[PDB]
This record gives sequence, structure tokens and C-alpha cells, in this order.
Amino acid sequence: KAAVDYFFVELHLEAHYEALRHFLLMEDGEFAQSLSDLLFEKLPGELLNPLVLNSVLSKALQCSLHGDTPHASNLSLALKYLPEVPDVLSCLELRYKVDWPLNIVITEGCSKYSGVFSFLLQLKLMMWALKDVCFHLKRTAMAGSVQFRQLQLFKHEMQHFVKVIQGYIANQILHVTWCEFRARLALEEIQRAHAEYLHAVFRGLLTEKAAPVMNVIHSIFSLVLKFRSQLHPNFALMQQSYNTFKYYSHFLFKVVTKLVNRQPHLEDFLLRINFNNY
Amino acid sequence: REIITLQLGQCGNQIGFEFWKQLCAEHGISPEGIVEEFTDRKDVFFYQYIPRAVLLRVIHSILNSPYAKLYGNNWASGFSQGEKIHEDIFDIIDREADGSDSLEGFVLCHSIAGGTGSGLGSYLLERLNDRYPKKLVQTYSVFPVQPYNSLLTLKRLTQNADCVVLDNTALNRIATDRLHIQSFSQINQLVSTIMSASTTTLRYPGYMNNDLIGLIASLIPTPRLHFLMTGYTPLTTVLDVMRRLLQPKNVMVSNHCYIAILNIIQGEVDPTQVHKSLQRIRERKLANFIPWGPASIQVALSRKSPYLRVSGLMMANHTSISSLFERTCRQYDKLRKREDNFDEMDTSREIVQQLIDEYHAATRPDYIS
Amino acid sequence: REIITLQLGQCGNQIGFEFWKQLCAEHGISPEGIVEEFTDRKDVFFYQYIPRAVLLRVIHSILNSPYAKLYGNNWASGFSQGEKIHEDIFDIIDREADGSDSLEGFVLCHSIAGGTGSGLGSYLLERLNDRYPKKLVQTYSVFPVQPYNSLLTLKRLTQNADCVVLDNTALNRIATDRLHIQSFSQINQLVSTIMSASTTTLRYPGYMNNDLIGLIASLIPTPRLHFLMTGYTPLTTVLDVMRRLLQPKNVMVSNHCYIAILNIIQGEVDPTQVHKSLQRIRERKLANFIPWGPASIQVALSRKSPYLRVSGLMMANHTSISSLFERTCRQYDKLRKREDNFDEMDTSREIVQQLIDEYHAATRPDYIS
Amino acid sequence: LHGLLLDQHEEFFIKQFSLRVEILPSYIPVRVAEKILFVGESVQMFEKNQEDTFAAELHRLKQQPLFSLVDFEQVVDRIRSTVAEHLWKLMVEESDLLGQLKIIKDFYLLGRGELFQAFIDTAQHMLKTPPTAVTEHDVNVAFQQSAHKVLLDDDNLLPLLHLTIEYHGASGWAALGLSYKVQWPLHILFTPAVLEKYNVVFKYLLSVRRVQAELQHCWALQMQRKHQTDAIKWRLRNHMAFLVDNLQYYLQVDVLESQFSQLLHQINSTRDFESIRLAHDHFLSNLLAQSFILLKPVFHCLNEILDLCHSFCSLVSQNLGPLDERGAAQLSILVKGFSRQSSLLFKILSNSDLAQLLLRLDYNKYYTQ
Repeated sequence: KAAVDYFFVELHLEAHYEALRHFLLMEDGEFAQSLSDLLFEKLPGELLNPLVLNSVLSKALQCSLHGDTPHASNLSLALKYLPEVPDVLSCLELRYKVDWPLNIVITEGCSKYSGVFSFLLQLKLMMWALKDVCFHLKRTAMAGSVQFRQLQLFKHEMQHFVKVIQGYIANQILHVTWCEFRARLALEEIQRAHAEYLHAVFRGLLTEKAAPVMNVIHSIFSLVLKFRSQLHPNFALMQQSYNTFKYYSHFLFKVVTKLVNRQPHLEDFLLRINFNNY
Repeated sequence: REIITLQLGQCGNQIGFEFWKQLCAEHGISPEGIVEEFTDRKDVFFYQYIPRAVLLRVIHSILNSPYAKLYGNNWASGFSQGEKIHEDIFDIIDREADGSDSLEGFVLCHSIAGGTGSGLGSYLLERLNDRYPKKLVQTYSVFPVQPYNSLLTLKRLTQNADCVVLDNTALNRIATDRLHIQSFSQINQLVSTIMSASTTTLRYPGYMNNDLIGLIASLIPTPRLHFLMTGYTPLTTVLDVMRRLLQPKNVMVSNHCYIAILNIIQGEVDPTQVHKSLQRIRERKLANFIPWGPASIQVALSRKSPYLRVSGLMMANHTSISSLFERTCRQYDKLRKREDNFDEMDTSREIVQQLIDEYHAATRPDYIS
Repeated sequence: REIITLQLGQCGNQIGFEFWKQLCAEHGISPEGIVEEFTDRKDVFFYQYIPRAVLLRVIHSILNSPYAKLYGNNWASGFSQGEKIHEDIFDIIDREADGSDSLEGFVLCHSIAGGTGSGLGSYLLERLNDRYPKKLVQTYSVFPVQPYNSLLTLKRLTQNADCVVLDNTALNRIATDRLHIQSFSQINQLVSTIMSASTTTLRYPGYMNNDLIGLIASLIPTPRLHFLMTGYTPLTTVLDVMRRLLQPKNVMVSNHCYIAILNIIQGEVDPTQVHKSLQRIRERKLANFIPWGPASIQVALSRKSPYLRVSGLMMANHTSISSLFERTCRQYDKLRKREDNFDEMDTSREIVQQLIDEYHAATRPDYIS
Repeated sequence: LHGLLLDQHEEFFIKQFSLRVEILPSYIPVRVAEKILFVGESVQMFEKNQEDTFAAELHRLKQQPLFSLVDFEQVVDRIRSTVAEHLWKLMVEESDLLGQLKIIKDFYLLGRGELFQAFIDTAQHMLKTPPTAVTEHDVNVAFQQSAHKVLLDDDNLLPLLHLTIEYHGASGWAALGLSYKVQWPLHILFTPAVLEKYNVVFKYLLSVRRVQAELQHCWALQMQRKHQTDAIKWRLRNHMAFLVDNLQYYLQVDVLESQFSQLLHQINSTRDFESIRLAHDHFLSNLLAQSFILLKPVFHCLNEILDLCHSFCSLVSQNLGPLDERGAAQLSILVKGFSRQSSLLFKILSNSDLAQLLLRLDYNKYYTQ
């Protein structure tokens, strides 16, 4: 009892958790919306030297309006791969750093945040690129015809699918899994309780058990990126793309339903993707 | 990204004033524009405190209020006065524009009930699309020769404003029922409450919807069907809030179905039950959506002002809003037969009748093509 | 399985409010239709809290009561009005049906003597059978130019309403002997007590009797024998309450034998000695029965409202109720010989002749065929 | 006193523990042997002054130069009554048994019948087909859709109820069942043995509920079918099949609510816990004996009445015209068996049937049979 109490009232263990979530899990807005927004402005040899990516963070924290504390440091924005050259992948890590009396609890394997991070960042790539075409089309406006209005309905039909899968993530990995492990805490238990909080990767569709559900997501994310390439000289080339989108989405609703008989976490997904439809 | 507001006419300057009172109360900001001792990002609305207000008779009493340290009747005449001071007033906008870091939008608080501002509102939106083509504009218009000035400004609002209707009729019903007033400064008490909670996700950082384009882009499907309505229930769990919102007794509006809903919860409620309330609303089938595309309902959480209980706001895009226009334009044809070219009034009546056609076509399972 | 309730005529709208103020009092419901703090299944009559009512001069008297937030005289004149507001009221009814999950029945409160009731109540029963064919229509009709309104209505209730009569003569009598009143405002107090305890088993979770069908199906064997009677004793063991039921001194009525009996007990009596009580009743032979078909006497238990001792209500299916019809139809023939086609009133007299015939033939050992 | 037995050669007469008889002493009676087996297992499972004082008592007996059984019991029984008094304190006050029994009565014994009539209403088509490997999950969802359909919102005790499908070791209903994941404290009171006899009651009581709910729906159609001299034979058989069933469904609210009201009374009376293990055990055996589930002849005759109504109710629902296309030819088949089965039962009842046969014979109709 004197060992656990020594952690909270003196070394602020309760602060570190509610601080790493502000940075890694992108809970604090105006930070991910400022970090991802900067990196996505560029896209090889550039954007890879420690002169830009090791400095874009020190420019990001200023626009956070929350942080700039001793906790806010130790955000090594490093990489783990050298990319050669339309896809939906940009590998990049973001590792926290701790000191001795706290390193013994937060394990150097609990590396799994970097697993759940690269997904959450990849999600932002949609809501920005899709925001671009929503903004790229705005300047086109006189030009009112069937070819125009029928085109914009695709964006509203594709955006809503991303704005609902994100609303799911913003409910499981940040709020309900945080209700536990916050009213759960209040020395060996701290290791297991933390190992049960993050194990966030189960409700996050990153587990290999429900992996086929994740494989289909790439087919969706890929087609939206192609939709961004064709910013009406090639309308029909885009009309075929949207029809492929409506098929894959209609296939997801069946593969998730068949995977209900075999996971109460996935139960809330069908209620999200389906509402007054089939 | 900074937001700036503009208030026109007698109405806009009144509700905007109480909007500044209630918002200044949320933060620890004394009436004298000085922070007291006593997380919340106060930089989007305030500039070092100085609010980004632009006020266009009652102004004298506004300065006579303790918050002084916080800074005809026809349509064509209201449009003429806007042209006579074209450059004189606009300098204030520009100097406040680039002096700001990065402008995001333009909140417009004005009335269309035959006021000089009603025309004054029509002019500004034309120029706001002229000078700044990359700046969103939002307007919290309010509904009541009154048919004339009302239907005209609708011609400009449907092609300039990229996005909140409030009809005084449905408001007074709430006034007599749950406040028992039988005044102007009495109903606006609730109106300012709707706007304050409307930007709960902006002044307080959250994960989703951290910018004004984050809220509007989901609801409005096409640049035409760009009309919204609001709801505010607290006047207790999550299933209590959303169920009390969908009732027509609370909506601030006088087949038919929804296109998208947004519910903002400000309380510290247990987030484990938010999915359960979503199940009970679906199964009882208390609301009806479009048949063509998959339309859902979205909810996000935030925290109240710690200085100041579970509140909640409901934002919706209902095709029943078409009925309100039909009430207006019908009066026009009756006034068209009863009383230099009178041609602008023609194209105005023409373009809105295209909108009333656009709503009635959205409720059909074959809205595409 | 919810039941939408309709109220027509002055008498019907008056008894319903007194039935509503009684029901919400048994639950923890404030007059503002909000739950108070202070197991009881409340879904059968209330929608999520609002009662599923449709009320049709007296409305002003209801809205002036603190329960405001709770929501000529000829037969020919009443009907003509009905066909004129045909479309207007059904959208009110239809929207309530689609709103409910699985609508089961239709409770109606109206008076045959009441002109509006004799004109508008009769019209609905034909339309209700036309539009919705799979819904039971049960009415709490109450017997009192006066004979005309009565017999013409009975023509509809015998073929439309698949299922309780309350005679004002006996009620006014009971008012004098055991209540000592001498008005309408006093006798209605006891009327509400009957309707409340009539639906006791439905509002509390029990073993059987979880639907309106669960009560009526045991009483009505044939589509013709569809008239019931009630009895309320308390104005203490289980054997004590039954001996007061079968006495005609408390049943609101003015060979002869029953068809089937339903007993409702709202107390906490020991449920072990109820089988002892029935044995002594069969020994005493206090009530005569039919020999042709298998019948039984039933009893059910429930719980009194805790937020508000043993009460009792009995449902009786007696052939003596045919006499009341004869008295009415006798006066009808009396006015026929003393005073566009005058033919509808002729066939109505013939079809009710079959009803009184069916009951008088029911008390024979050869009622079949 | 320490829950463990120091032995490594199987010497002491105890080897989830058991008892030994082939090694037990001669002069020691089995009665005290049972007392020992309970006082210890109640410690090993359970994992002050009531500890040392008894050690002095046991040591005292070791000094006695003559083994006196008359005293051996006066030390055992006090130890027995003390742990039993200590165990009852936890089995009722700390670990609330009343709440748990209240759960079992509702769901196992169909106490909350209003939940099942909806679950039967939904999960009907997916059980008349033979069972497969997928139907086990096809019902757990429907049951979950049910609890929310009756506005029962409780994440507690909701996932603890898991319906089982006895598949692969045939109508689907024949294998349905409900298992209950008991918590830790009551793990001793609810073994897989006693929790199994409960299931058998749920299998039978659901069947009678299934046929009754099915039968009355037909009545909801015959009355509905009011617009053949032989079609009237339906209700003249339906009611015969109704009274025998509905009143058979009585004696159930008066064997459950009567035996249960004793089981709960035997609890709040004896401070001892040993009584509860016997009072509850006798309560369970009565239900199997009173409800005629163990009595083979009656249970093999009424069973024929059960599936009999399935045929008749289907016959009326499988069409909408008169019974002409070999329906009447099939109709007269059952009445020759039913009425034969009817009076066949009558001779069987001519100890416990007195409470039942009285209800069916209230009008002496079977006396004429």
C-alpha cells in the first residue's frame, strides 16, 4: 500500500497514462490534425532526413494548445523503414520515453502503441484527402449539370462510410476501454492491469483473429485514394470506381454478419455500418 | 484556425450580445474583459481579451451595458445602404482578416424579417463570395411586406451560405409552455443557449470534429440541401437524452425522413451505454431515414465548463423544412395578385421553387439521376 | 403489444381523464408526465412518458387542469359530421399505429345516449373493421329521442365490437344507498375504479393474462354472446371476497345463468386457501350455470399499487343482460307507433332481435343449432 | 477446524469430498458421520473465539478413559450449529439469496411470462425446422432482442442467461433449454443436479405456454373472421380445447405462488442453514410431484392433448375458407380421439388432483360426459 501510493502522489503515474493518450492515441485534437496535416502536405529522399521530420514535431507541439510540459518532451518522432516511392501506407513510428522508476512498470514491449498508432494515422489520411476533393471541387463553382451533381453525391456517399468507422474507433479505443483501467486502478497488479488496458488492440480490429475484416478495409481506403487522383474529361473512369466501392461495402456487411455466430466487440460494428438498410 | 462573427439588424445585435454574455460566462472572463483567478482553448473566439465582433440604435445601449469593454423597412433600401458604405465598412473585415493567423469561417447572426439588416445580410454574402472564395460562411438566420423581404434573402442564402434556421413561432410555443411568459429578451435566453452548445466541440478539443468543416461536411450532402435544424433537451442517462430530442415538441421548427443527425453530449455520462441507447432507438424505429444511401446517426462527447447535470444538443437535416418555405412562397403569390423592372423578384421566386423541388425529390428511393 | 385508446363524446372524454388521473397516480408519474423517484410494467398504456390517447368544448376544460401537458344530438347529425372529417382523424390514428411496435387492440369510451357518441362512435366501428381487420375493438360503452340513439348504436356494437356495459340507472342508485350524494362529478369516481381494476393483470408482470386476448377469449365462446358485466365489492380472506361478488346487490344491473366468470384480486392474500374457497362455493351452489358446454370459474391475483387491505373485481357473462335490451327496444316500438327512407332503423330492429333470441335460446339444454 | 485432512494412506473415513462406510467404525452412527462431513466441507470451500475453545473441548475428550457417545454428540452438534449459524449469515445477508431466487423464479419457472410471449413471437419460424449447428446463436440474439423489447435494460444478469440447443445427441423446441452460470457463494446450494431439475420444469412449462399462446391466436381470428353450418363446429371444439387448457394453465399460478410462498417463509424463519438445503430441496420435489411431471399416466395422456391443439390450430390457420377440401374429413378425426381422450382423463382423476378437477368441474359438465 505504501509502494503503490508512492507512485501516484509522488511520481504522477496517473498523469503519464492520461498524457501518453493525448499524444500517441491522438486523443487531443489540434495536434493530430496539425501533425498529419503537415506531413500530408509534402506527398523519397526528402521528408526522411532528421532535419524535417525531427523538426516538424517541435513545430507541431506549439499548435497543440495543450502540453509543453516535462511530459510533453521525449516524443522521439523516429522511423523504422526507408520508402522507395496512390497506396494507403506511410510507415512511421512515434515512441514515448520514460526514466528509471517508471520504466519498470511501463514495459518496453507495451511497442504495441506503435502498432495501433500507424492505423490511426492512416485513418487521418482519408479525412484529409477526402477533405481535399471536397475543397478541390469548391473552386469549380454556373457549371451546373447532371454530370456535376451526380458526381458530388459520390463523395457524400463515400465520406459517410469513413465518418462512421472513425466514430466507432472514437468509442471503443478511447472512451469505453478508458472507462476501465481508470476506475479499475483505484505493485504486481499495475503490470497486469496495464497489460489488460492496451490489449485497445482487440476492439481495434488489429487482432489476427478478425484479420479478414481488416483486409477488406484496404480495398475501401484504396478506392478513395484513386478517387482523389481524378481531381468531366474522365467522368466514366470515376463512375466505374464508385461502383466498385458500393460493391465492396455491400460485401463487408455480409462478412461481418457471418462472423457473429463464431465476439461482443464486433456486435456494435454492424449497428454502425447498417442503419435503415441491408 | 480562427472564427469571426458578424451581427446585423436589431435582432442580430441583440442575440449576439447575449451570445457574448453566455460565452464569456463559460470561461473565467470577467465582464470587463479581464481574466480572473478562479484546458479550454479560448483563442478561436478571443484575441489577446478581445472578441472578434463586428456590430452593424441599440448599439448605444450595448455600450451602456456593463460589457462596454468587450470590443428603413424595405429590402432594396437595405440593399442600397450596403452599397453606399461598400469600402468604408469592408476595411474592418480585411484588417481583422489578415491580422488573424488563419481564418476558417464567418458566423453570421442576422434576421430576415423585413429589417434593414435583412437586405444588409443579402449584400455581405455576395461580396464574401467575391473577395474570399476559400472562406466558409455560416449564418444563424431567424424567421418570423414581411413575405417580400423573407423570400428575397432566401435567393442569396441558397447559393452563398454553405450552411441554421430558427423560427420565432416554434420558439414562443416553448416560451408559454415551459417558461410561462403570458418578451424579446426572454426568448433569446434559450436562443443563445443553442448557439453556445453548438460550438462545444470547437472551444474544447476533442478527437473528431476539431474544426468547422468537421461538422458540416457530414450532414449537408449537396450544396443545395444545406439547411439544418437544432435541438436542446435540458430545459438521467443517454437513453433519456436522445429520446427526448427526437420529439416534435422540442424541435426549433414549426414522405419525410432524416438525412443525417448529430447529437452532442456535454455531460460526464458513462460512455459504456452510448451503444445501448443506439440499439433501443433502432429497434423501436422511432426515426426514419433515407432509403437510398446508408444514413446513420453520430454522437460525440465533450466536457462542460468546469466553472458553471447532463445536457445535449441535436443537429439535424430534415426534409420537413420544405414545408416552412411553402408557407412563405404561398403568401407571395397572394401578395403578387394584391400588391423599375420588378424582374429580380421573379428569379428569386424561380430559384426557391427549384429548391422546393430538390427537397421533394430527395425522399424518393430513386433520388439518383 | 400496446393498446391505443380512443375517447369520443362528452361522457367518453370525461371518464377517460378520470381514468387517466387514476392510472398515472397508481404509478410514480407526476401530472407533468414525468417519473418521480418515490417492477411495474408501464408499457401497455404509455409511450416513451405519454399516454397513447386520442381525444375527440370539453377539451378546454381538460387543458385548464394542471394535467395540461398530459398529451347536434340526433343520430343522423352525428354520422354526417363523421364522413366529413373522415380523412382528418385517421392520419392521427394511423400515425399512432405505425408508431407502436405491435398494436393489439382499441379501447373506446363512448355513450350510446350521447348524441356525438351515437353519431361518431357508430361510424368508427365500421371504418375500423374495414381498414384494420385483425385488431380487436373493445368498448366501455355506458347505457343511459333517447331510445332511438340507443337501439341504432346497438346495431353496430353487435357486429363490429368483438367485445362492457355500465348502466347509469344502477350507478345513480348505488350513489344514493351506499354513497349518499342526493351529480356527474361524483358518480364518475366509481366508474374510474372499474376501468382501472379491469386492466390490473396487464400492468403488472404475472404468469398468464399478459394481453387483452388473455382475458376475453375465455369469456366469449361464440361471436354472438359478446356482452359482459362487472362487479366491485369493496365500497379478510379469499372466501370473504367471493361471497360478495355473486350477490346482485353490488352488480351494476337492473331461466337465467352465467357463462363464465373471471375474478380479479388485488390483495396480498395467501394463495393457498383459494382452492378451499371454491369448494365451499360449489357446495353452496350460489350461481347457476350452463349444462351444454364445458365452463369453469376463474380467479387471478395481482399487486396493489405500493405508492398509493384487499379489493376485488369480477367479470360476469350473464344472460340477464338481455332484459335491459328488451326494455330499450320496447320503448323503441312505443315511439314507432306514436312518433329519406326510414328503412335503416327497420333492419336494425330485426338484427337485435337475433341477439336477444340467442341469449334466451342459450339458457336451454339445446342452445346448439 | 482447518478444512484439511492430514492423511497419506487413506485411514480416516473421508476420502468435492465424500464419505466412507466400508471402513467407518461400528459404534459410531451414520447420523453424526453425516454431521462431520458437512461441518468440514463448509470450511474447505469457505477457504476468533470459535476456534480455540473447541480445541479445548476435543482435547478434553482425549482425557476421558471411556468413549461415551452420549457426549461425543454434544460437542459435535454445537460445532455444527455454530458453523451453520455462521454460514446462514453469509448465504442470506451478505450473499443475498432472495434476489437470486427472485431471478430463478422469473426466468426458469416462466415467472416473467411477458418476456417469453414476445420471444416466442419472434423466434418461432427458426425452431419448427429440425435443429442444425447454427440455430444455437440464432436464438441467443432473438432472446437479447426480447429483453430490450420489454424495456428491460440491465447489463447485469443478462449475459448470465444462455439458451442451450441439445443438438446431435426432431423439432427444435424439443431440445430447447436455459442454463445459468451460478456465482461463487451459491455454488454449494445450486449443484448441476438441482439446476437440472429446474430445467425440466422450464421445458414443460414453456410447452404449455407455447400451445396456449398459439391456441388463443386462433381465437383472435375466429372472432376476426366475422363477415357454413359445419364450420361452427370449430368453436364448439375450440372452447372445449380452450377450457381444458386454460384452466390446466391454472393450478400453475396456484402451485408456483403457493409452494414458492412456503419456500420463502421457511427461509426467514430458521436461523439455521441446514434447513435451507432441505426446505429448498423439498420445494423442488413438490413441483415435480404436484405438476404431474413425474406421474406417468397423466403426463402421457395430457401430452397427447398438447400436440393435438397444434394440429387443430394449424388447420384453422392453414386456410381462410370453410373446411371442405378434406379439412372436415380431417376435423372429425380428432374429436373422436379428443373427446375420447377428454373422458379418458376424467376416469383417471376419479391427494393432489382435488385442486385441479374442481376447477374443470365447476359446472358439472364432465358429469354429463
